[PDB]
Amino acid sequence: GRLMDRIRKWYYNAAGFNKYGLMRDDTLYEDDDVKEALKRLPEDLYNERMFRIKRALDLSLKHRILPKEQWVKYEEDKPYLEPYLKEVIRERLEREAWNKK
Amino acid sequence: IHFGNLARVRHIITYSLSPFEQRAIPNIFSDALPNVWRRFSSQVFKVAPPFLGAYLLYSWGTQEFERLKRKNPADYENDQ
Amino acid sequence: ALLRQAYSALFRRTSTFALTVVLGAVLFERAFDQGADAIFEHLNEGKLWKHIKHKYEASEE
Amino acid sequence: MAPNIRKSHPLLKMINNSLIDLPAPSNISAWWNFGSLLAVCLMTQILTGLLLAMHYTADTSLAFSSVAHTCRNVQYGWLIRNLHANGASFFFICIFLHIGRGLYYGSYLYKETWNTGVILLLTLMATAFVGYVLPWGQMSFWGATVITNLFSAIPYIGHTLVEWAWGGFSVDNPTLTRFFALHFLLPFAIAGITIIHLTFLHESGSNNPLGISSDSDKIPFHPYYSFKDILGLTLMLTPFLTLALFSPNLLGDPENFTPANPLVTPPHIKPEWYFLFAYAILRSIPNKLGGVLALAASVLILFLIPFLHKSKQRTMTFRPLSQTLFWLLVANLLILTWIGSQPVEHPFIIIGQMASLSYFTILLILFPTIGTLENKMLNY
Amino acid sequence: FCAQGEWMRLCTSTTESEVKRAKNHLRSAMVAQLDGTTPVCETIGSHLLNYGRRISLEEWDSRISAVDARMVRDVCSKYIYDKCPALAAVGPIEQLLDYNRIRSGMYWI
Ligand code: HEM
Ligand code: HEM
Ligand SMILES: CO/N=C(/C(=O)OC)c1ccccc1CO/N=C(/C)c1cccc(C(F)(F)F)c1
Repeated sequence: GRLMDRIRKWYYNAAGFNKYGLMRDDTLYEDDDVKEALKRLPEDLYNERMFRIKRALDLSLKHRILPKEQWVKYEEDKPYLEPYLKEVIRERLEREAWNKK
Repeated sequence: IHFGNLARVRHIITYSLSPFEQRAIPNIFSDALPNVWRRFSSQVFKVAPPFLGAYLLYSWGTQEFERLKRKNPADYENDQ
Repeated sequence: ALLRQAYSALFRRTSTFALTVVLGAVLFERAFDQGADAIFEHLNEGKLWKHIKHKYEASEE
Repeated sequence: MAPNIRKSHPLLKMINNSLIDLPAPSNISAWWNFGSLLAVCLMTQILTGLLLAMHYTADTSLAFSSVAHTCRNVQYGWLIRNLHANGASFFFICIFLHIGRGLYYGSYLYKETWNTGVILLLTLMATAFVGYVLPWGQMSFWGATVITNLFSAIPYIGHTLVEWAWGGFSVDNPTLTRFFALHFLLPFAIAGITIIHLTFLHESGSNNPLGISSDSDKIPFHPYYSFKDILGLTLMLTPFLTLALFSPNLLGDPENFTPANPLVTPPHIKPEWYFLFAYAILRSIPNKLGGVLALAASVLILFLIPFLHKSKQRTMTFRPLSQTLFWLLVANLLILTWIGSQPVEHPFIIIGQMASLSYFTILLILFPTIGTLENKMLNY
Repeated sequence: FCAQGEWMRLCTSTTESEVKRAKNHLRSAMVAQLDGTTPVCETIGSHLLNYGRRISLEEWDSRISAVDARMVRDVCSKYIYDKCPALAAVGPIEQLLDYNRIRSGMYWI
């Protein structure tokens, strides 16, 4: 029914990056694919991500978090990178597959 | 050269005061402690549990080991 | 205002700052040791040789 | 050449690019304070070590008493001896927190910095092992015996390797003198490798507690971290000294205040606390060969950590399931430490195997598994 | 680095040669500020409003000529040495950094 959705929303809150004002995609480890995707982000999305991240690092050093009002809500989290990232991986797998043939 | 080649950054303003214009340990009661408590609270149920379990297992095993050193009167009840 | 006097006379010029540390250390040592030893002995009255020494120090045989 | 001599000079430039103008994340916590403590710890062991070495005599007939002569006659020899023996523990406490931090924050993703790290640990253990034998007390001798005899269990080359290591048929003077040489030597290899450690590290720079790029917010190592680290130094150094000055023998075995005697086996042959966890695993596998492999694996397992990362995120800061698994593992280690100090009997035997088994399971199966599971819960 | 460096030189090791030249440059500058009617008028309006009177070049020169190395050092030390400055940076400023580091550039020549 709505079980998968209950779990996700639960994990989302348990994770807690939303308390730093970060988007799920803001928290991705920057391996190669992720690095390429980031280079493809439009300027505005890229600067917003940068501010969010800088802001989180500053909270982190201060040992504070954002006020509860400013926390990112599960349903308002914008998966801004997932689209690019999936494409980057699709391309990689194409080349990998092709270079084997 | 590691300062100047790090990240493309735009439109962020920051404001900071000299250390001599501000206090070293400000708002201990209004901000510090509350947060300390906040931090402790958010973690205790993640850290404490297994340590508590460790303690139990420890206590059991220590007491169980001593109990096995004691004698069981049921081995001498018919030794007349 | 000592803080200002201190600042002007001692902490402003890096040279006087070092001088204040050195001369400061010399005086701190003399004081700090005397006090520590004093505290230690008081907490141990009549237990140290310093304390019982007189009983055999030129008062036997 | 260049304006300031801090950048142009071939040496100061090095000092500057690693301790002054070195870009550090603005948010690294106290957990990042252990690297510097490890370094300072190392310089201190080497220093007190040399001072002790200048009064030691590597001979079965004089070792024990040379250490006693040092503690009883050398000016402050007793203090230096204390600082050296206890410093070894400060070293391991620090190294274990250093590693922990790394596991929790995914520092291991910096593969080379990590592998050299594993090598530093191994070298540190060998150093302390050979060091421990030098006073030639009862635990010195029997610990040396118990552990070195394990290798005669290796197939075919076994007995050889062992009699080669001892330089005879048992732990005896020839073993002692070569152990002194090794103990004097290895610390210098640790210093060397430590440089390589930091060299690889500087390729990437420090990781941070949120696990996201800190390029957007870096600050110079000095004064921020030089101060933070000096503070960290005094904060740790206090309990260290408190222990060494008020409870000198708290961590040592009384059995070592008795000259080694090959004709009297101590009742409970057990190592210093920092080896207990491994001793427990050793004894968990009844079978000379299997236990040895298990012991070996208990530390070599660290070389696999970089390949068992499945999470899409670097740290565990935002991974609550992994966080508990992490503390489960920590508790798992206290338990092994505890089992390591106990005799081999029920219920310590069964508990021991449980702990040994869960240890490997958590690192080999659960961590990677839970990581994948978490990736799904983020809709990834 | 060099800039703050020069400020520290001002407070600790100014030379008579430097001030000697500095004065001549300053004299020319004040004279050059009265090159035309608009600029002379600007001076009068300003002087009155700020000094409550006019200060003739003849006076300025008198004052300017009384300055020497020793004086520059004392005045500068008095306003610059070990003071917390105000900093404004705009643009691609990642390589300039840390108020603390800058604050330290405020002492020891
Ligand atoms: C004699 C032992 C060692 C010395 C002197 C040493 C020193 C250092 C120093 C100075 C740093 C930088 C500061 C810090 O982050 O703590 C560092 C970082 C690191 N060390 Fe070590 N280390 C030692 C052992 C190890 C071990 C055993 C491991 C892992 C098995 C290790 C893994 C790392 C890694 C992965 C980093 C990255 C930290 C980050 O995430 O930013 N080190 N070490
Ligand atoms: C990596 C740093 C070192 C470690 C971890 C270490 C560890 C140890 C240990 C555990 C002992 C036994 C202490 C005891 O209980 O009596 C010891 C003893 C000794 N070490 Fe080291 N040591 C180190 C470096 C050195 C160095 C560099 C030297 C000198 C070149 C040295 C010289 C000695 C000597 C002579 C003893 C014998 C005296 C004694 O037992 O106190 N050590 N060391
Ligand atoms: C010479 O023995 N030194 C001992 C000691 O406590 O030094 C601090 C000791 C003491 C009692 C039992 C076992 C040991 C030996 O160490 N024991 C184990 C179980 C061990 C485990 C892993 C690695 C290593 C080594 F080789 F250092 F690399 C050793």
